[PDB]
Amino acid sequence: MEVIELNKCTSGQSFEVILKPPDPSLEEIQKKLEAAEERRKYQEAELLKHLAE
Amino acid sequence: MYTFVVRDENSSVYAEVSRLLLATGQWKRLRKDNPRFNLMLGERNRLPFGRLGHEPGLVQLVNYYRGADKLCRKASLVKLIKTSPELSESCTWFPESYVIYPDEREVFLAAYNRRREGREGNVWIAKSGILISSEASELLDFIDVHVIQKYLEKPLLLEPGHRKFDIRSWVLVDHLYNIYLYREGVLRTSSEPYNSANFQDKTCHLTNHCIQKEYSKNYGRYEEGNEMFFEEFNQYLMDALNTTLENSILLQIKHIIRSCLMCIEPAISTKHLHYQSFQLFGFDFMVDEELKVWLIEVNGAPACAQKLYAELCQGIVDVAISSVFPLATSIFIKLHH
Amino acid sequence: REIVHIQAGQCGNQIGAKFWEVISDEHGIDPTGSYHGDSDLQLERINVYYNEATGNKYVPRAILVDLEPGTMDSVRSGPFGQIFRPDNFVFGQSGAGNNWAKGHYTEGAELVDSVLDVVRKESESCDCLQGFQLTHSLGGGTGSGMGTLLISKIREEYPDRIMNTFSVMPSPKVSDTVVEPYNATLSVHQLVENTDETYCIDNEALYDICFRTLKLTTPTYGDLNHLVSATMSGVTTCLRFPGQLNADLRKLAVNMVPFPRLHFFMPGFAPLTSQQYRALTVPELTQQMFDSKNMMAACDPRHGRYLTVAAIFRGRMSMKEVDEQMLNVQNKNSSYFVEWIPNNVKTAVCDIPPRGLKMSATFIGNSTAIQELFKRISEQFTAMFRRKAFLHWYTGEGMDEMEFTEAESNMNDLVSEYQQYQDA
Amino acid sequence: MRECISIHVGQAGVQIGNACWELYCLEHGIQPDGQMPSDKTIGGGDDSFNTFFSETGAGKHVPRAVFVDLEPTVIDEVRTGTYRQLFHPEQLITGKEDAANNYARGHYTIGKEIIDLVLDRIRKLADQCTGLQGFLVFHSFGGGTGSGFTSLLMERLSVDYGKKSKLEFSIYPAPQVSTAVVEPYNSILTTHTTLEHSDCAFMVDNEAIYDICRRNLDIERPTYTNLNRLISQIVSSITASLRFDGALNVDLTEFQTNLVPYPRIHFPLATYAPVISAEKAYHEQLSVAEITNACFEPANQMVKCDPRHGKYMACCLLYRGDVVPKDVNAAIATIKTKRSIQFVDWCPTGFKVGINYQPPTVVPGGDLAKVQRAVCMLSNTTAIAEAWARLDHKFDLMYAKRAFVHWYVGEGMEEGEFSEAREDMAALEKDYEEVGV
Ligand SMILES: Nc1nc2c(ncn2[C@@H]2O[C@H](COP(=O)(O)OP(=O)(O)OP(=O)(O)O)[C@@H](O)[C@H]2O)c(=O)[nH]1
Ligand SMILES: Nc1ncnc2c1ncn2[C@@H]1O[C@H](COP(=O)(O)OP(=O)(O)CP(=O)(O)O)[C@@H](O)[C@H]1O
Ligand SMILES: Cc1nc2ccc(F)cc2n1-c1nc(N)c(F)c(Nc2ccc(C(F)(F)F)cc2)n1
Ligand SMILES: Nc1nc2c(ncn2[C@@H]2O[C@H](COP(=O)(O)OP(=O)(O)O)[C@@H](O)[C@H]2O)c(=O)[nH]1
Ligand SMILES: [Ca+2]
Ligand SMILES: [Mg+2]
Ligand SMILES: [Mg+2]
Ligand SMILES: [Mg+2]
Repeated sequence: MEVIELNKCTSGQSFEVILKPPDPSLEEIQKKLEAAEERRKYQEAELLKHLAE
Repeated sequence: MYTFVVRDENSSVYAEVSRLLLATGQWKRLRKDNPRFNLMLGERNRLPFGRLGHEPGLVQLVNYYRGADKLCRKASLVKLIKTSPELSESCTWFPESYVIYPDEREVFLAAYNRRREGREGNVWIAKSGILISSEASELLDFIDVHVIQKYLEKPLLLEPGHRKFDIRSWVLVDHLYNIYLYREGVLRTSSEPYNSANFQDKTCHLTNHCIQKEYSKNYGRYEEGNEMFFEEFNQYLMDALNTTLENSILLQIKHIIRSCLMCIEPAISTKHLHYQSFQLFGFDFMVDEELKVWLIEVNGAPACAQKLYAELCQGIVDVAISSVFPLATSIFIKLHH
Repeated sequence: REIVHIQAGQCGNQIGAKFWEVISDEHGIDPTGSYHGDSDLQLERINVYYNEATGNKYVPRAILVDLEPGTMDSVRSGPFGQIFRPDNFVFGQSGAGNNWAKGHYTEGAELVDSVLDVVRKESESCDCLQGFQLTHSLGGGTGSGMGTLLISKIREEYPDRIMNTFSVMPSPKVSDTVVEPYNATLSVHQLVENTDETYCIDNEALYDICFRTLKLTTPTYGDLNHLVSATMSGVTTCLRFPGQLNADLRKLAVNMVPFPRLHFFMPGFAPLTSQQYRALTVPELTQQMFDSKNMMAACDPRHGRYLTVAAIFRGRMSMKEVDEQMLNVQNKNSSYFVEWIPNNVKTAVCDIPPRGLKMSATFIGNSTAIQELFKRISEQFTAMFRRKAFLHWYTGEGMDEMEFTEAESNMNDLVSEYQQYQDA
Repeated sequence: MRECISIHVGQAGVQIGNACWELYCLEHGIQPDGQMPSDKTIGGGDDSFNTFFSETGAGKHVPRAVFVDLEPTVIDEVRTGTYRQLFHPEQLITGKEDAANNYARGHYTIGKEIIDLVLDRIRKLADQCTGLQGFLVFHSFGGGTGSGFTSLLMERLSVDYGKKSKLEFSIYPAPQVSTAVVEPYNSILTTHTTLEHSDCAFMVDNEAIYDICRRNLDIERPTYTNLNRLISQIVSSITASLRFDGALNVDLTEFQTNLVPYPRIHFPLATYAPVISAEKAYHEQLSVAEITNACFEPANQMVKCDPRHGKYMACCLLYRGDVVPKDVNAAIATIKTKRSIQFVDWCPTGFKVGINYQPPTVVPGGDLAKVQRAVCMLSNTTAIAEAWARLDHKFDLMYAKRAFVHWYVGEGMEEGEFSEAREDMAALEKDYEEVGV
């Protein structure tokens, strides 16, 4: 039970007690976003083609 | 209408417990993986405790205490007793044991030399398919996770037969952590005389039921199945030793059961948990020449004596299952605490 | 989030008429579209189904379609006839002769474009249109044949919108002509492809409920339509009244439809009293709403499995008892719910009860037992198609036998797809 | 002084955000009109509360917060509620059509169309900051917007604010409150995509908050307002160190330093006590030892799990009220002998303790009674992995049949993202296992 680094201020107090010692780029993001948009666009085209038949 | 699931097909005890449940017209069995269950008779290998108690509107109960393996694994039991102040290394009812990896290698030898130098009983036993020897070199070469323990060189021998035995006690712990000791035990006896100078003849030194059937000279000679119940054993202690089973042995057994279970209660209790646990335990004891009881092992997936499956299995339903899920002279001894 | 309503054919317009008569009463709107309610809860989501005309008059966002004028004249002369937008009556004079080909290919084709003009006009006046709901029967010609034609062309103009139908399935018990199985089989395939949610209303179930439960000797279509309008009111409670859930057709489909083609629901309603003054407890409401006798598809749910279930409780009632009873019916009969969709039962509540009831419960089940309705239609179809009986009515409109063979084939595929998610 | 920008996404994030900023104003003495009479530096200042509130020449204290939802029902309640005066229009972003409980719809379809607008509105707040620390992101796991759009926003934030910290407050789905059958899908999808972008995430299981509201507040059917007021108390206890004078957790970086040794395992468990019903009117005040003891009771945790069967990597105790270091050390010594507390071998067995003397403030007329002292424990324990296990299992049940997958594929997401996300979670579960063996 050791108390270390005790800091005191008007608002409160803090300390430590030891009991025992021991990314994707912007372009890459817009890529996958556009890829998903093209897959939706392709699926919608197939539907419209199906309805045209 | 209560619902339960069965996830351990090999369980003899709970196969009967499930039998009684269905036989009450108020319990229904579900698929193995149906999560809307009140009771789980779970598997003994990686039971998913983390998925219990999250079904809204279902009070869920399971037949195992998460964390009870510390007491039911031979390596864990030694470490639990040595490092638990409630039990202490000076524990008087547990044989001097040492855990060793193929660590307590130098500490086992530390006391070993004292026994060979003083010509004392230097017979030890290695457990985890075991080896009883009187030389450390022979024990360690066999290891190459095991535990080494002093062999009880002066055990109590039943007469006639001059034979060794061990006592199995069944203990049920419910969701309230009440400790119920089944009033009916069993002695698993060996048929052949205890040969103190031949530690290789496992028949006279191992009381296991499987060893006696396929490895014995007079299996079922004195009692059918090499199993003596408390009735005969008590009458024997009276006729032969002028004492009772309660006084000479049962007081120590109840003491040991309480000590072990109360030690781990803070670690496994489900008092304030989102699900409840109970579990049936099997305590194995050893009795020496002076009527001193020693704790051999504890197993959390134990079987029962054929003659006692009915009485004990319904005792489980009444004390552990119906106590949480009602339906509309006790066979257990409540160890108070 | 506006919804555009369409009712097509005799059955569609007579049921649709009663629907608007019912919910117009629940929202306190009189036949002249003038609001005379009591609570602001009535008007909070009024815009989902109604357009607000200048002067604080509310006009249903509904389009009435038929290939003959008889039924829509009786609607315009009916109780709430004046409430509908006059320009939203779109009708021809020839009729469809209970003929799917006439509704879908000949007579209907001649009229469909003008229906789409009215649909487009209503959509343009939507802040954020979310989809459409169509009321129709499948056994006739206009609702079935032209109704499905409409759905196909609506999908073409609004492919990212939700399509929802209340589809009355024919039954020999309550039949007008022998060709109903032909018309229903041709339509069901259209529905498989071109709707997101279809409430299956079996005229057989409606009849049995009127006879057996309501003790109505000699039920009429009017009696049948009372069950349907009451059921349609409950099923749309969330879309019409304030509650935790929003009036969202997409979220409903997202949670109810695990596989695209399996979007055919069994509706139920409770109570159903012959006694009407006695109060129902929450346990009674819950038990009845799950009872087969209270469901409208003439399918035994015990014969299949629930993929998902939606329930609505209306009225002042113990929320705690509701949750308890719902959790009870599940945990007590958990074998009839698929175990590979966790927590597939949703419960909704609404303080405002339907007219004349202290409390009500509506059931919306996506069950694999619905297959026996499609198998029933498929058996009747084949009994006649084996002999090409009555086909000349259809080949005379330009159809050929291959299109019938394909519809039969599509129907049996639908049945087998249900069979694989129940017992292999 | 370094500013913190709060971002609230979807219904859960926005409604919890509303409860938090309400509590902030009460704690800091800021009236609903934004005026703060105790602040004597009008229109400026670098006080601790300025990390969350900017100031205008007129003396209005404006939260450094952005609200984002794809439908305007929820956010319209902010711009018309008690604290409508605090926020200006640019801080509230509403779309027309929501994500319909669909991660893919929120991430790909709708996310792509509004991400730039959100980032621009955020950039506006950042421009007011002299030394931006980073962001606090509130959102649900289960909602289409909370899951799908948050993951997209977190990616772009890592791109546009690379050196800035990002902390999460995430609402874990519970059927008692659940709104959709597919929430396990959305939870796994958004965790996989957000994992490398979040420095420290505080998970809150609606099941735990729900039960706490029923047992401790005696509320039979807790509402979102009940839940969010209790959640805001926990959030307040966690952010107090950024808004008040102190020496513990004084900037966002310190949260990672003190609570997250391994970066992927950045989900510390929160435990709060005491939660007392306001209908009591005369409750016996719990002591420091008693409230500290309650921090090791599973029934007080923000996520139901058994820390007895895990390993601790760090532990912070955040007290508010009448607490002096002496009583804290006494309670820790007592609890250490009674309870099971195992740390990983490569970490010291200790507690960082912070004390703020101002006792917790409760919203007038709410359900929580005012107490003389309260504590929030932040412990990074492997036991929280039980929550991932539950979630992943429900995922596995549905995905084995591909149930509902067509709704996600229909939005442009590939079916492979399901398996990738699930595989990432399988690794996460394995990371916890190695640590807590
Ligand atoms: N604790 C708490 N949870 C909430 C609240 N609102 C919603 N939730 C939870 O959040 C999940 C649903 O996500 P939402 O945030 O409502 O949905 P969303 O982010 O708005 O996304 P979409 O509506 O699909 O566009 C469910 O699990 C709810 O239980 C709230 O106010 N408090
Ligand atoms: N220290 C010791 N001294 C004397 N005998 C011992 C001993 N340790 C074990 N034995 C004997 O070895 C037998 C088996 O030891 P063990 O504890 O491993 O049983 P077991 O675990 O293999 C089967 P069970 O789970 O039913 O007990 C005991 O029944 C006992 O007779
Ligand atoms: C529009 C509407 N009418 C309803 C009537 C009854 C009802 F229960 C829900 C209703 N919804 C509705 N509206 C929303 N806004 C939703 F988000 C939503 N979600 C939902 C639905 C079903 C399940 C499942 F569990 F059944 F699968 C799960 C989640 N359901
Ligand atoms: N429930 C109900 N069913 C109807 C009604 N009118 C017709 N039907 C059914 O609808 C089918 C006939 O279709 P109908 O709508 O009359 O033909 P349409 O005008 O060409 O669409 C048959 O199955 C009838 O049983 C009605 O008012 N109520
Ligand atoms: Ca200032
Ligand atoms: Mg054993
Ligand atoms: Mg007709
Ligand atoms: Mg939302």
